[PDB]
Amino acid sequence: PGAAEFAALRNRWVDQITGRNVIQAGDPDFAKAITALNNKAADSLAKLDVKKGRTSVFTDLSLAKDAEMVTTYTRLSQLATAWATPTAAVFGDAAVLAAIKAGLADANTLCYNDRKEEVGNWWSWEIGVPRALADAMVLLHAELSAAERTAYCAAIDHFVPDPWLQFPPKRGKITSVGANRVDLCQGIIIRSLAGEDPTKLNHAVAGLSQVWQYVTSGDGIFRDGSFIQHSTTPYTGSYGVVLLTGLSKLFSLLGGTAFEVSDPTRSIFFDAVEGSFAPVMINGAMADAVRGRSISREANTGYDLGASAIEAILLLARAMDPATAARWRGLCAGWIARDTYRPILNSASVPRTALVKQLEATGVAPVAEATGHKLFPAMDRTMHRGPGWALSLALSSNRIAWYECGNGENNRGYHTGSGMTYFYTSDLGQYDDAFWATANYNRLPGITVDTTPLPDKVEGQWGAAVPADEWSGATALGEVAAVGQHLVGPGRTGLTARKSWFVSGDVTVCLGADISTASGAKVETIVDHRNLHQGSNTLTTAAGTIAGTAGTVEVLGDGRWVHLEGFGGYAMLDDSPLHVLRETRSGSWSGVNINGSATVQQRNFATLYVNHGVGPVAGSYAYMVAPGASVDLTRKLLEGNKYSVIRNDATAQSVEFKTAKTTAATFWKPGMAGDLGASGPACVVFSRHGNELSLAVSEPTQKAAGLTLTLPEGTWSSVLEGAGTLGTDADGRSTLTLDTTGLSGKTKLIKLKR
Ligand code: NA
Repeated sequence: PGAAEFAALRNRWVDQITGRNVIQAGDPDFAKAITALNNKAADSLAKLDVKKGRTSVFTDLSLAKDAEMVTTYTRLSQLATAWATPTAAVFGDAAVLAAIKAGLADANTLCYNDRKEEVGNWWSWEIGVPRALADAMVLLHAELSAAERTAYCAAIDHFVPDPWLQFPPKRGKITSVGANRVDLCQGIIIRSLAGEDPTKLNHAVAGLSQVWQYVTSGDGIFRDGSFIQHSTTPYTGSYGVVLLTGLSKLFSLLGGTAFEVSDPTRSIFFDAVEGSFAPVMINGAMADAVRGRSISREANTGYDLGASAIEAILLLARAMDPATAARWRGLCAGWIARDTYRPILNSASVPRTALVKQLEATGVAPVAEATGHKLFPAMDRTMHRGPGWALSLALSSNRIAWYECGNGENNRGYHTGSGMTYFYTSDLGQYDDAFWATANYNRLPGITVDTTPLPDKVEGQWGAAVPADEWSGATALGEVAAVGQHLVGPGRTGLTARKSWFVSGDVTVCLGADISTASGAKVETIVDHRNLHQGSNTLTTAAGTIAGTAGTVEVLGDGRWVHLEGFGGYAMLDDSPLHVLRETRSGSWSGVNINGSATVQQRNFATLYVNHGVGPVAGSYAYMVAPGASVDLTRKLLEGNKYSVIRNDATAQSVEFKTAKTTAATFWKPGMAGDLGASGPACVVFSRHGNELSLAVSEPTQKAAGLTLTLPEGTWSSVLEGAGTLGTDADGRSTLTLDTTGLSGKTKLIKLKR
């Protein structure tokens, strides 16, 4: 491929990043996209350093600060984008063009050139600048000289001689992986279009192949659909999105050319659309539990990341077989249609607007989020859905860090892996509406927590430490899931707790046992900590109402249930006191992220908790949550033994769902929970239908070669579906012995016949 092929690729890239070929005349959403483009460009131009012999390009960005160097470059690429977008205010404006060129030239002279050593964050030099500089070169190809291309290409190549690797020489260079590999390859591919370098282009394309190979450890995509970046942090929703976005753009760019991505194993990445991304998308938002430190970002939210994912999936759907294209389109149309809270078109780019308009013109109908369970054992995450709700559980374990903090972001997030229960609902802004600026980071919903104050960045940055726990894991059979977490508290308090969740199609049963700590502080378990926005939502009880006054904690009478207006129901499954607090909290994004705004946000919360006291000995809890339940349904939860606690202690935790005729259990030690037993750690869900026993089982440590169940509901003589060896114990009970070697926490389904 020569000059014409390179020109066509450059033109395609500019088409893609400007939407110049797809603007619909007189369309109001296109006009809005152009207005947003114009306002950003105007803002940057207003900040241009005009001074003779200038030492920065923008008056508010120092080239001596690597993040501000990146922003210098991304403003220049944005201005170049505007300059290249028909009907933009600065479209074809030669004065603006000259300013962009002089900015690229001076930033090169002053800072970013082939003689400069990296200072500060590697990512700035190797990903932030190259992608933006490469885009600017391509956008400005007709306008830059050969000498300018040589200079800029030389600078990029100096920092990124090989996009399969990362870090400056003084550090020792390592293999780039996941999102980082995609981003490095993007920068080199675009730079290779500007410089017409097929050798660099081919190598960078070949570099994409590693990112979608299945892994069983480290970073990447796991066969269960989990995605990890930074070794220990569930990351589908932020780094996984970066991967998704970059591959969408690169695949589209190269498709049909001499440089097309042709590796057939890319099927694994396509499989990840539904296997990895879709289950953690909730009405247009990526679940907070899979977006790591980005929760602390006021302007990189679950909806920002979900919108990027939707853009990427739409772009990839264009190349798919008809059935897959239509399925992906339907998924996106649903995530778009259900999201009235941050509509995707508000502040959308021209490209994003075009893809959304193209989707609408297909007439592909919106696909509903399926009810039921999606388990991700490799990343200690589970998702559960029923009509009107999605529960996301956030665990941690000897595989998965309590949290990621880094670069001044999420330093206070140390309890976010302590068994959080995120109940997403039609309150689309629950976790988005300054939740992370105002919430009590020591009382996050669902957690058990030692009230000892912890310092910012406790346990270290970048997920370097993980809890030395027994196990965290899950299984599910049909409409019921069993999830367990041995919580080890961060900050060496010695907090220990056994937390389990038993999740049906409607209600979540939450059991806790064996709770103690070494710190001498009180331990709490948080039934909920729920953003009311500016509302005064009523907490109804058997007797009347509770916590009507902000700031005065009250203890629930003895009816055992509370209903929160606009949410649903909570009910206690033991006789423990339920403390109920209506509170107003304040905070700024700057308190949770070094880049956050100083603006103070003020939010109302309902805070429901159990207090285990000081020095608990085998403390425990038992309660349920019924999202979307009416006051009348709430009042009835505890009637008729619908949610039958079987056992809740240091050996096992188990509940039977009466209506569903299904029983769920977690096992910590060998023993029995009712008529079900296990020989070691296990998650089990079972249900008898006449003369047939259905079971789901996981071995949640991920390290045991075998597991033996002692079977419920009488004797069982043959295996109908699945694998396993039937036996008989000393007491005459049927046993099922499973080979669990290498199962990585995955579920085995078994059906037995009487
Ligand atoms: Na890590």
